[PDB]
Formats: sequence, structure tokens, C-alpha cells
Amino acid sequence: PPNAPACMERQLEAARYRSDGALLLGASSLSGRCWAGSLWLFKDPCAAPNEGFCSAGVQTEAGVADLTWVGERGILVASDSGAVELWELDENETLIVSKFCKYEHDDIVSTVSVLSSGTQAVSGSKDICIKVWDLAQQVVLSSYRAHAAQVTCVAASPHKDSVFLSCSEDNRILLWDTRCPKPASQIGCSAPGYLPTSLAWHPQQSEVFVFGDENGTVSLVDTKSTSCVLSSAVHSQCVTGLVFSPHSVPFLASLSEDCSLAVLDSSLSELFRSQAHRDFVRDATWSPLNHSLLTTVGWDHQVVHHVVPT
Amino acid sequence: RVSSGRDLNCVPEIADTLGAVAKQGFDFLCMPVFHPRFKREFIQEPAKNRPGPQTRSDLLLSGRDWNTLIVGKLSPWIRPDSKVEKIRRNSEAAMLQELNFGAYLGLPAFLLPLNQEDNTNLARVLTNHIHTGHHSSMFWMRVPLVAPEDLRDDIIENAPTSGEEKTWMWWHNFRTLCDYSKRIAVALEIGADLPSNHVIDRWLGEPIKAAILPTSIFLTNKKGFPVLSKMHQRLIFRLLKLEVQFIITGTNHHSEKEFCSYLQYLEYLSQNRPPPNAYELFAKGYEDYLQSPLQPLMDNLESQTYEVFEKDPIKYSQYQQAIYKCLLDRVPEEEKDTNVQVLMVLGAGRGPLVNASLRAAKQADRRIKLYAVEKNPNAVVTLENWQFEEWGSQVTVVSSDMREWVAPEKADIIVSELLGSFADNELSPECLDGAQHFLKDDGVSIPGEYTSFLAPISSSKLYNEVRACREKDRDPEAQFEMPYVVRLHNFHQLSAPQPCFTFSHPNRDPMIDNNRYCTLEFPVEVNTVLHGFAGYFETVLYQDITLSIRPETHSPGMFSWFPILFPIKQPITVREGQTICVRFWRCSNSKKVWYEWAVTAPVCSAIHNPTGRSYTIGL
Ligand SMILES: Cc1cc2cc(C(=O)N(Cc3ccc(C(F)(F)F)cn3)CC(C)C)ccc2nc1N
Ligand SMILES: CSC[C@H]1O[C@@H](n2cnc3c(N)ncnc32)[C@H](O)[C@@H]1O
Repeated sequence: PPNAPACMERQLEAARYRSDGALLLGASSLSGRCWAGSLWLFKDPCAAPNEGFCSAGVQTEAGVADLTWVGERGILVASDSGAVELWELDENETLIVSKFCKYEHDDIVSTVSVLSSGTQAVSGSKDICIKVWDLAQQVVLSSYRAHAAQVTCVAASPHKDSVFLSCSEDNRILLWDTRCPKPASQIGCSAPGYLPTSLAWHPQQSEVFVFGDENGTVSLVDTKSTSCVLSSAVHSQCVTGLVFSPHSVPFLASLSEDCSLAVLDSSLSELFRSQAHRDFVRDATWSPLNHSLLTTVGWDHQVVHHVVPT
Repeated sequence: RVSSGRDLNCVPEIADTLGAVAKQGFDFLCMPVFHPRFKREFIQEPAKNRPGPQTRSDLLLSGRDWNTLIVGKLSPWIRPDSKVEKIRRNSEAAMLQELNFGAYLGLPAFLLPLNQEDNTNLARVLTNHIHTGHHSSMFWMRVPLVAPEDLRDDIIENAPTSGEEKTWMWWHNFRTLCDYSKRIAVALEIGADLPSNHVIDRWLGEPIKAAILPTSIFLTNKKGFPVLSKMHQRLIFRLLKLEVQFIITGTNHHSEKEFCSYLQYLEYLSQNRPPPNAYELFAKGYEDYLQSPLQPLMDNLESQTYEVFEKDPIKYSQYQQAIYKCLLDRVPEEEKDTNVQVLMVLGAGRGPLVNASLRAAKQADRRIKLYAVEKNPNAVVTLENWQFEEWGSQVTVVSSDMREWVAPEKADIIVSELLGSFADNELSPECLDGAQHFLKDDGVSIPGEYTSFLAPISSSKLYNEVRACREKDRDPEAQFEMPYVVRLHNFHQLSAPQPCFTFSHPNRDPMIDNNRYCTLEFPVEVNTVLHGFAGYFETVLYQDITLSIRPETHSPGMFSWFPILFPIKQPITVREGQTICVRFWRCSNSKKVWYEWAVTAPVCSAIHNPTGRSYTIGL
């Protein structure tokens, strides 16, 4: 393919499925002479991560820490360079062109999430700052410094254009609402537990979300409540991400640094486990075409397609 | 000129980054040796057996580049003081892995963060790495002026915003665990919201080797060039007196201007500092350099030792002025040609006071007869060469000890410069007392009075240097029981200087006793750690003519004397409002004279230098 990197870096950092079925990939080189990242589009998911069988491809300036779809052709990228990059697919969907590259964070942009309004997105970074972006005008609308440590994960509300979660290494889980004068509101267990690591709203209940900590515990939390609804020790190491299945009654896909993948039910009871990876499991995405498939990428350069018994 | 560096947390390729940073004008580069997001596993499989290199090769730069251009940075995911055990074990191994690789590259400095209160396990791992082999690389501790929690915005609604000095206690408790290691310095990080002057004044005494300046704290003038507030400029100006390396972190927020504009503003302020005081310009190269106090009575000073005495015109002009006024008061106008005064320079050295007494005689239009008594025979050769070629029979060089010299006649005036940093630390009382017999009953002593002043100081650097003065074949703590002549610089005065000992000449007392006992109490209105006592002195040559190295009454331009420093074995913590109570003794026997001192409040220290076991002044 044209303008396509000959090879992609070993550490696969993200994997996101588009509505039609194309798989968005994000790899970054964490070792070797060069420390950079790339962006890949795989209309054929079963051909990933082979670079010769990709639909589109481009390599970024620095590494790809976290990415997410912006509609059906935009790719928002959180780079190590302190910049939030937005890349767009051309009409041919064969090239990936850079839209804007705004260096607004002073350290690594660790997490990004597009708000439900589609035109705005929040970005968390190690600079202890959460920024609300305007994808149209390519400008930071607001810069919040409410945490005291590096922002670990930010997650936008499914249907609320002004609500988004955030957690940092200060053991704080902040529920945001830019409609308030003081938008941040510290939630979670009143007793300080282990550091939060991942966040995931429930795809149906606008008040329910899950979060995993550094100790491997996945917790079920309701925002209207102020105490844990339910928790379960799922992994032996830090929980990296949490993804919900697109079912009506959705399952929860948990992935950690223990090189394992787990799928729990609504009661956080284990229904599926996979040690297919040999390194850290970084992302997991459900197929919108077949709701029993779960594509996971890791630093071992594996793109495994898990059959989920549903 | 300013030494500066660029802090970066993302380096794609070292060759391109180091060149762009060098083009912008930085001298070194702060960068991670391993990838910041490359979390590694050391125990649990299969993440333990991660193939491939763990970082990039050392051959990307020359050994000369690593030794002088690259400053290491610990990975941000390394938390040795975590509460999860698994995170500790890996953070220990990861910190050792990065610290060993840092020493493998021969990096001159390494950055480690003090971003919380408990860094005890971090201190142990670093101490184990320091006590592994013998190296001299520095370890820069990244600690902010104000804590991150104390700098957050009040955006949370259910959690609104000595407690404001908490970051210094982070550093103090860290270096204490590491036993004041010489390889551990402070990389002081500056925030947009500067703290109290108390906290600022407290950091000044600490070994601040680097100053980190984020781009978010820079203001924007009308043109758009990055500037600072009137408070930040006052901070940068006092940082330049410590001669630190400034570090610029964060991305470019003044994207209209070139990124090197941040750097040009620092060189702008540096060349706009107040003109260097002639004392600072002259004594440059002696800041905090410990020197053994001179003993011109027990030893014979070398030629270049006398040469540093005479390079001070202000010192001898005051002596000339004091003798000038004393001549006019003793001989009236009608007796200006019939009355010849008998001046005796007791300790003439190479004859600067003899020349000053001659200039004071011509200025006063009076007749004098000079005796230049000097015990150092190597210096008497200089006096007799001066006496034969220029002075003539007016000056009578006497190569003897003033305490033993049998003078042919009595003296109208006796002039001496037998004063050290602590006034009487060269036994000027005992010398003038022995020479007191051949002074007329109405004879004038110049100086006629001197007084030593003491001030409690705080300087973890000076304490670390005295601590390094341990020598073989003597008491291991003997270095703490002796004073040092030193131009004090990186220190913090904890209270106003108070007088200590005082001597008057001629001593009309029938029972002459130069032994002294003085108890001083010092109000300390700040929290600090006492490390020693600074010693100054004031002396009265004649009437209004005075000399002083005491800071508040320091003689302008006089750079002859450095302050003296009495250390203490164990540093003493002092709180706000507490009073430091120190007691000094001036003991003496027939052969030796020495000082003993002890702190009695807030806590008690040991009596330092008992019987002169560690330090004596020779009679
Ligand atoms: C007459 C006299 C002078 C004394 C001076 C000192 C004194 O401070 N130094 C340290 C010093 C001073 C100035 C400078 C520089 F570089 F600025 F010139 C450098 N080093 C001793 C040095 C002059 C040999 C100590 C005791 C003294 N005793 C005396 N009787
Ligand atoms: C100008 S520094 C002090 C000078 O006084 C001299 N000096 C010190 N003590 C005596 C003494 N007791 N008798 C004569 N000269 C002395 C020293 O040799 C030195 O040159």
C-alpha cells in the first residue's frame, strides 16, 4: 500500500472496531533506536497485523499512547510528544492524512475520549491536566487541573455531552460535569483503596460504571450511590482496560498486565478466560458484525480473535 | 553566562533531538534512558521473558556526549514506595536497572522524583546503588516548591482546598536516610504559584544544583516574548547568586516566538543582575571553601600569605586614619616640631603598618620614631631591606617577640594587626599583654578594643564539607571540633549576630584574665536545622575609626578577613519560636589557648573541643 510503513512497531497499543467492521490499529515502538508510533486501518480484521494486507497506514511523529474513532473516518491520537493529534481518512480510505497536531500538554498525553456530542473530546495526560477539546476549531476549550498526580484514564459519558469520568494516581475518581461551576466531584469508595487504572461507563445505564485498580480488582459502581455496588478480584496485576460488549445485556471484557483476558457477566462472575497473549494486553474491541468475537492486541504483536461463548 | 538544560519526556531519536536542543542554545538534555511507557516485568511470566532490547544502544552517542550532554530520568511508572507489593518488587528492580544503565553510560546526573511524602524505600534503593562501587555521578532529586495537591485548582466540590513547607520535609527526610550523600542534590521545581518567603529562604541553604522552570509559569508581554512576574524575577535573581543550572520543561506555549526565547530571557536577567559587590568579585573562588585558621604566633607565614594581607587598601587606610587622629590628639600644634612620638608596630610583617604610620605622620605633620617588631625572621629580611633602602634610620627593625623584647624606651602608640576572623583567635590579647610593659602610662593601643560576634547558621552543604574533612590517624569526629576560615555563601543565618568576647588594650586590670565564658540565646523565628555558628568581629582602631566583618556593620570594600565557622557534630532541628542557646568558653593554659562550645537549647549538644583535644592555638 502507498504511504504505508513497511513494518509496524511491535507494541500494539490500541484496537478499535468501526461500525462497518474495519479494525483501527495503533502501535508504538517502546524499544530500539527510534521511539515513534503509527496508525493502521484493516478492513479485513483477520489479516492483522500483517502490514502488506492493510487498507491504509501512516506513521506518527512520536508514539501512540491511546486512540479513538472520531465518527467513521477521524482518528484522534494521544501522542507522547504532549500533543493530541487528529487524523482523517480520505474518501478513498487508502491514506491517513493529519488534520491537526496541537501541542498543549506538557507531558505524555496518556488518555483521550470523544464526548457524545461528536465534536468535542477530553484528554488526560501525565502533566496533571484534563483538557476539553473542540475538534472543529482545533483549540482547547478548557484546561482543568483538579488532580494531584498523572491522569490515568478519562472516559466520556455515553449520552451526556458534558459528563465524563477521570481517575489519576492520587487515588481520586472524579465525575465531571462542565455545566457546574465546579465541574469535578470526587466519587468512589470513601475509604481510600488502591490506585484506579481503568474506567468504563455502562452502555445502557447512564449512572453505572466500572473501574479496575492496580491490584487487579474490578468494581461495579453506581454514580447515584457513593459506595461500591459490587467488586471482584479478576486479575493478579494492574487492570489496563475495561470494555463492554454491544449486547442488550452487556458483558464486560477485562484485560490486565498479567497477560490474560477475562469476560465477566453483570455480577462480575467469570465466564471466559484467555491466556492467548504472551505480553501485556493493551486493548480489546468487540465486533459489531458478530457480537461473539473479541479482538485483542498486545505488546507481543498478536491480534487474537476470541470466540466468546454468549 | 548561564548554564541551562532542556527537560524532555519524549525523544524519538537521540541524534535529531540533541541537535535541535543544541541549536536552541541548551547545554544539556534531560531525557529518559528507558521509554517512559515501557513498563517491564521482572518476576511473573510471561511478561518477564519479553524479547528484544530493553532500550536503545549506547553507540548512538559518543562517550563524551553521554558524560556531558545527557541527564538521566527515572521512568515515571517506577514507584518503589507503592502499597502493592508486586509494584514495589518491580519498581525496585526497574530502578536498579535504570540506575545501573545510567552509570553504564557514565551519565553526570540522574533525575529522581520526590513527588510525595514517603520515599523511604526509594531512599534505600538509591543508597544501595550509591554503596555499589565507587562513582561520582550526581543524583538530582526532583521536588517542587509547592506540593501538587497544594497547587491544584479548587474544581472539586466535595473536596475544597508548617503545612506549606511540606516539600522541604520530603527532601530533608530523604537526604537524612541517605546520610547526607555528596552525590544527592536538589532539582528544585518552580510552580506558577510561588510559596512563602519562609519556604523560599529555607531551600536556599540546601544543595540546589538545578532549577526546573516550566513554560506554564512564563508571562506574555505586549510583544509576546515570554517573561516572568516581579516575584519570579526576584527568585531567579537569588538563584543566580547560588550559580545553579536552570532547566526548562514543558512544551512551547509561546508558539508565536521561537522556543529559545525562554532561554534568552534568562540570559537577559543574568546580565541585568545588580553589579557584583567588590567583595563578591574579589573573593570569587572561595565560596564555602574551608580553610584552617592562620596562627601567625605559632607559625611563620609565607610570603604570598602576607601578599594577600596587603592587597586591601581600605584596611590600612583606616589604620592610617586612626594613627593620624591619634597623633593630632597627643601632640598639639605648638609642639609639632619638638615632640617626637614613639610608635611601635607590634607585628610589622612586611611593613604595611609601618608605611601607613609614615603616611599618617606626614598627613598629621608630626614627628615620629618607629620600632618595627616582627618575630618571623623570613619577614624581618623584608623589613630590613625596606629599612635600609627607603625608610632609613627612622624605623628600627626589631627581630624579636614583643612579649620578650626589652625595649630601650617606652612607646607613645602601639599598632598591631594581630586580629583574625574571630578577633582574638590569633592570641592578640596575650601578645599585647606581654608587650604591655614598654607602653607609657598614657600610651594608646591601636586597636584599643575588638569584639567577636556569633550567629547560628543553617547550611547542609557546609556541614557536608566539614563531614568530609575526616582524616586518618586522628579522632573521626575531630573535624567538627575545630573552626574554619571560610567565605560563607550557601548558608542561612538563623538569628542576628550577637557579641561574644571582648578585649581592651591596654588592660589596666591588675588580675589580667583572658579566659571567657559567654552564654548566648538566639531567637529563631523559622523552622530549620542548626549546623554551625558563624564568627565575625568588630574592632575599634581609634575613636570613630573602626573595622568590621560583621554583616550589618561590615566595613565597605574591606576583603581582608573571611568569616570563621564553628561546626557542631550533630545537626540540631529548630522550630519556629524556639531559641538557640549556645555557650562558648575561651580556655587557656601556659602553652595553648582554645575555644570550647556547646548548644544547650532547644536540645543539648556535646561540649566541642574539650581540653583542646581537637584544636589548640599555640602560644
Ligand atoms: C592581617 C590578618 C589577615 C587575616 C586574613 C584572614 C583570611 O580571611 N584569610 C582567607 C582569605 C582572605 C582573603 C582572600 C582574598 F582572596 F579575598 F583576598 C582569600 N582568603 C587568610 C588569607 C588572607 C591568607 C585570616 C586571618 C588574618 N589574620 C590577620 N592578622
Ligand atoms: C601582619 S599578621 C601578624 C604578624 O605579627 C607577628 N607576630 C605575631 N605575634 C607576634 C609576637 N608575639 N611578637 C612579634 N611579632 C608577632 C607575626 O609574625 C605576623 O607577621
